[PDB]
Amino acid sequence: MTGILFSLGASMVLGGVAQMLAPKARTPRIQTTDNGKQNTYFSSLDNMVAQGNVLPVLYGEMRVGSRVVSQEISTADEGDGGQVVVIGR
Amino acid sequence: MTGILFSLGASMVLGGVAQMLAPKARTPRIQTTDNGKQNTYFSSLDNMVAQGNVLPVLYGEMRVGSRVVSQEISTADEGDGGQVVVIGR
Amino acid sequence: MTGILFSLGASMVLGGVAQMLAPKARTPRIQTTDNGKQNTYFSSLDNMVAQGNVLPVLYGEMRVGSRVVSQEISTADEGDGGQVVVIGR
Amino acid sequence: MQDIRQETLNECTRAEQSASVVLWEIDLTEVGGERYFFCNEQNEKGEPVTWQGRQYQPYPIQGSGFELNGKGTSTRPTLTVSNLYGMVTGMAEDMQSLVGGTVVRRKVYARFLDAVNFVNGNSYADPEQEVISRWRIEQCSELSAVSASFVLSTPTETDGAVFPGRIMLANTCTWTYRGDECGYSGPAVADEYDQPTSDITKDKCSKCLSGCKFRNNVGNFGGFLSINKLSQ
Amino acid sequence: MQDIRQETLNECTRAEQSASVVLWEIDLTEVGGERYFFCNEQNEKGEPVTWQGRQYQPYPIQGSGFELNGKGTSTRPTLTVSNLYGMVTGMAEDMQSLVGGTVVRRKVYARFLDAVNFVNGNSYADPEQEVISRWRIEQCSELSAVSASFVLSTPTETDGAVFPGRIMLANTCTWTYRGDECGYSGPAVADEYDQPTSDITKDKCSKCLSGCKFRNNVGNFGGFLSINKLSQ
Amino acid sequence: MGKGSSKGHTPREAKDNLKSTQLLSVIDAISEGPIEGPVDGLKSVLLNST
Amino acid sequence: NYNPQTRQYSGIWDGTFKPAYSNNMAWCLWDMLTHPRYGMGKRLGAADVDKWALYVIGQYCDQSVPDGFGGTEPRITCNAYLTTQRKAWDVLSDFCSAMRCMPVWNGQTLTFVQDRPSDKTWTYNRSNVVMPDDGAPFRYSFSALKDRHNAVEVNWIDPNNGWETATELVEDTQAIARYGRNVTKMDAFGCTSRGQAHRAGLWLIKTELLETQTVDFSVGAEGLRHVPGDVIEICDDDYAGISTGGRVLAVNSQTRTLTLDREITLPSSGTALISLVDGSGNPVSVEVQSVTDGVKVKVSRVPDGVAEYSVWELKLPTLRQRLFRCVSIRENDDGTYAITAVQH
Amino acid sequence: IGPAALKAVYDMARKGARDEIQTQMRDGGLFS
Amino acid sequence: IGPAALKAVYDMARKGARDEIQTQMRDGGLFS
Amino acid sequence: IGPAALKAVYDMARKGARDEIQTQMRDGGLFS
Ligand code: SF4
Ligand code: SF4
Repeated sequence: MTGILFSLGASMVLGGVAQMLAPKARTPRIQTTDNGKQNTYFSSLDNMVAQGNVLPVLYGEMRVGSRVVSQEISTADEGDGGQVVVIGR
Repeated sequence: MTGILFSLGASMVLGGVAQMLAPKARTPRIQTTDNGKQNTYFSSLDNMVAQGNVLPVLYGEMRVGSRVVSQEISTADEGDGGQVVVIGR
Repeated sequence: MTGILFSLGASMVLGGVAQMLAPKARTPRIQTTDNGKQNTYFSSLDNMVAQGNVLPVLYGEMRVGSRVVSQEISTADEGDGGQVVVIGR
Repeated sequence: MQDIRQETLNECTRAEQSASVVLWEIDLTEVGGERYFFCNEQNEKGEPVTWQGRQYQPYPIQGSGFELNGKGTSTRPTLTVSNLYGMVTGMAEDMQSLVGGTVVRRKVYARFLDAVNFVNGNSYADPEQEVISRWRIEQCSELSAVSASFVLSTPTETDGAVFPGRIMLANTCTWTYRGDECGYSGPAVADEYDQPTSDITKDKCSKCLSGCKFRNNVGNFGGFLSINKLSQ
Repeated sequence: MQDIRQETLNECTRAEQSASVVLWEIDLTEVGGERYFFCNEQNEKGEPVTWQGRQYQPYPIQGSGFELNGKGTSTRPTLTVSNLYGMVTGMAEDMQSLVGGTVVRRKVYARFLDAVNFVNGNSYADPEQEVISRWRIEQCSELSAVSASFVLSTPTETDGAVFPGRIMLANTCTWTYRGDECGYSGPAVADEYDQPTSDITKDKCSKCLSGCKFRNNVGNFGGFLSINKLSQ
Repeated sequence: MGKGSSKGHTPREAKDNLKSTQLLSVIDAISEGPIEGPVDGLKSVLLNST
Repeated sequence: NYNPQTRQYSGIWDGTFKPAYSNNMAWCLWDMLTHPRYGMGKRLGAADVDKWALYVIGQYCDQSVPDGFGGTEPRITCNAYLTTQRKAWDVLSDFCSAMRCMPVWNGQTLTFVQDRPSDKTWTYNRSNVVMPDDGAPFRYSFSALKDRHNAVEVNWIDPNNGWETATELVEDTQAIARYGRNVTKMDAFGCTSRGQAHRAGLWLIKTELLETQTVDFSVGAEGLRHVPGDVIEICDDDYAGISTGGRVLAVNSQTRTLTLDREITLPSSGTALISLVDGSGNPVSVEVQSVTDGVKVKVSRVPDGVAEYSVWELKLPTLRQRLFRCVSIRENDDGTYAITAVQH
Repeated sequence: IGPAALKAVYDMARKGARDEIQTQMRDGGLFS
Repeated sequence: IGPAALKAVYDMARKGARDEIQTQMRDGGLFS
Repeated sequence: IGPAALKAVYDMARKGARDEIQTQMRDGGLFS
């Protein structure tokens, strides 16, 4: 039930007036593999691996590239779904 | 030859009880170039450059890929090592 | 107008004698994408993207790769600049 | 070594010395105010202290924490001055917190002080003996009814500076208007919203391609057009 | 649990005990000096304390901060010894700041101390009872006319070490000359600048390919040649 | 050549048949201030590594 | 005056500049600090940086030093292509790390203090410095075991083997036998020559092997003269064990005898010189000839106006000077200055 | 002067710790 | 009250420093 | 004993904070 009480104004303002009214947004770290391509934390346009990674969340209209769950190559069936199928010329 | 003695228990358990009985393992930093591929500090399967890097150590059975000391392309000799050499059909 | 004055020698020397006479040079962070290829902060040999990046400064004789401002492919004109032009054999 | 005069060194050497006086001068010319002179004491005759012809005024002011070290961070000395009568408030509301002005500090032994101060005069008066150092106000850490405290800094500080400093942008010009690099000098043409105007007071470039085309100065455009096609 | 002898434990559990004596030995054999023995007090007869046959010398020495904790950083105890008469200065100019030498600390109850110390003798004398710990001097935090202060450390410290520690270099050999891996044992051939010589005192390898060719020992070259072609 | 500005070219071999050729047009921003220039004319310009 | 091609200076500089291309590192740093459109010209004027220290640093950078292959090359030359955007402090401490100068703000201008041999400035004995309540005027501290580096790997780009970076190993075999091995990694800034990288590593190894001591003391009312970079000599009686400093109690011009504060003994087979402070204020060395009762001496000549209670030093030929280099001068409220130094 | 002195010294120590961390974070310090 | 007060204040200062560093380590602090 | 004690305690707290940070920097500490 004792102590000394200090003034926080000079300590709070030390960063900037803006951070007192609203936090600051984060910027991804820079990698030189991109040849200067700049990234952001809320967009991804390429297909990523699946295991060990989180399932993303999309909040608005945007172009998306999504984690791959399956991928295969096989020979295609000749029938197109109709009763009549014609092979060759 | 004087001072104040403090209690460390509440300070030591601030991380966790597990860290008080055994240290924690280290995880490599995440790089977006891998498309979500996850790395570990005790495996590498690809051939790396040599100069300025350390000679690795292998401690158990594992698949390895190792730093290249030499690499060249040249025309091959016709002789297979035996006395008999047959060229062409 | 009061206080305690300390000795800084033991605190200064803690890093090293060299750091007291000259600052230390910086080393770029390591990325595993390079396969152990090592980088420096004063050389760059490849062509990087332009937007959002700074215009570099060159201080001495060196091989340079530079940010691209334009790049296109078109069909070349037959005229070589002189009055006489011959097309075909 | 600072090139201190010989008489000052001889005074420093002696066993019994005269008073040491620090003469503060706060310069607000760059910001837009007048230069203010202060000193901590009055002279022997109960008048403002006269050094050369300046006649520094008596006012409670103290500066502490000065240092000469390059190993770690910058120095950041501290200066405290009282505003019981509201002078510092008047300067701070008007000249925007006294941020950016210069503070100059002189240390002169009382032996060389001007002959006007002493009632019997001074036979050793010599106006060339002083030690000068310049700083720049950085912040006003506190302002109250009792006192006001500033934190000084070196004129050459590297806190917010990045070296290359010039960005290659696709649609925005980085030059300063009518500057050396833009190289435009002519009649007022347009507003900052690309609206036609002729008054010289409200002529500002919008840093856009249309704003530059108003001047027919497309040649000196700061930005590099059509980069965003390649970066994509 | 340490393998403490039964008599020491019996002395520990008693209600009224004898004095606890700490005996300091500073070992400078590895550095190249002689070993020094110190103790904080004289015996009851005004002579140096005799434990076994060592006869530790009286000298004001104290060490504080010892601990047994592996959770955080290393221990780093502190040892303070006075040099009013300039002993520590003499040891430090000569043996390069006493950095790297060993310190061994023994705690022995005065009950088991040797019979030479006490004027009436000791019937319980037993030279086997002691508790020993070893440290290595790390730094000399201060050295003045009044006192000298060291900081000890554990012999097994991991501050400047990296595990693999063997660099593949294209043009330089990393082995030690005439070492186990270099495997050269023969007449002096060359100097450290690849100049011919025959004196055994100034025979040094330049760690270069020519320096190795002087020995006709190219087979055991530490470095790997022509790597920089691939790295390029 | 000159310091402020320069130009160079290596002649193109004549074609035989009636075929068109592509053309790549690239601009690179090397450095900021007044720089002295190439060290050896066109030999200081390297495409791929040639 | 500078001639970039031949790296030669014509005469005395007059403070004016001319435009030319040069590899000199000092003028690259000057261009970094004071260029308006891309550098730091708007914050930092041309008057704040002292062009006079950069002149002598540039002279030191252009001297001819042997390379390994048998030719001669300048010590330091700036070859850099700065592409990424970094903090100004990082670039400044990468420019000042190659030429080994510490940027310290003098009272009026930003000055650069380089590490080159220099002569002494002032001598501080046990009577000039403040005595704390502890009783120790000087407090010496040393470097740590693991802070004395022995092996350094330096990166530099290779013009010959393709401009990819290549590393060089610098080692000290004798030091490793004593302090073990302490390994460090380092980058050489603006380096395209093997000799420069090797010298950059050798400087660290040698400066951490040779200079391992620091001192801290307080000097009152006469510290106005000192700025960081000054080289001073310390004459500690307790350290040496023999009386080397004091103050003069009385001077006799006609007999040329000085009565000293404490007794001294002349060395055998040598000449001892006693430093004195002249009436003008500059040190004047005079050769000792005899001591009568230990207190009195008989100098060859008595400098003009040697007042009572003035510092005197005895300079024996046997003893070696103990120089130091200031790194900080903390002004104090009592009117004293705290001075910190590192061995030179 | 009793435990109140200890509490006051603890508060002053915490304030000094925050000030020192913020001082070190700027250019040239340990954290930069 | 002599050097003992200085030593006690130094120990309390070190404890406060550790506590402040651990406090700033968690989410929202300087070190986060 | 007046504000002078507070100022001295502040100086000692700052010194302790610097020492604690340098201690924590090395291997095994929070900052490592
Ligand atoms: S847009 Fe054109 S007129 Fe406007 S500032 Fe840029 S160069 Fe000057
Ligand atoms: S270069 Fe050859 S002789 Fe020299 S140390 Fe290496 S292996 Fe031994």
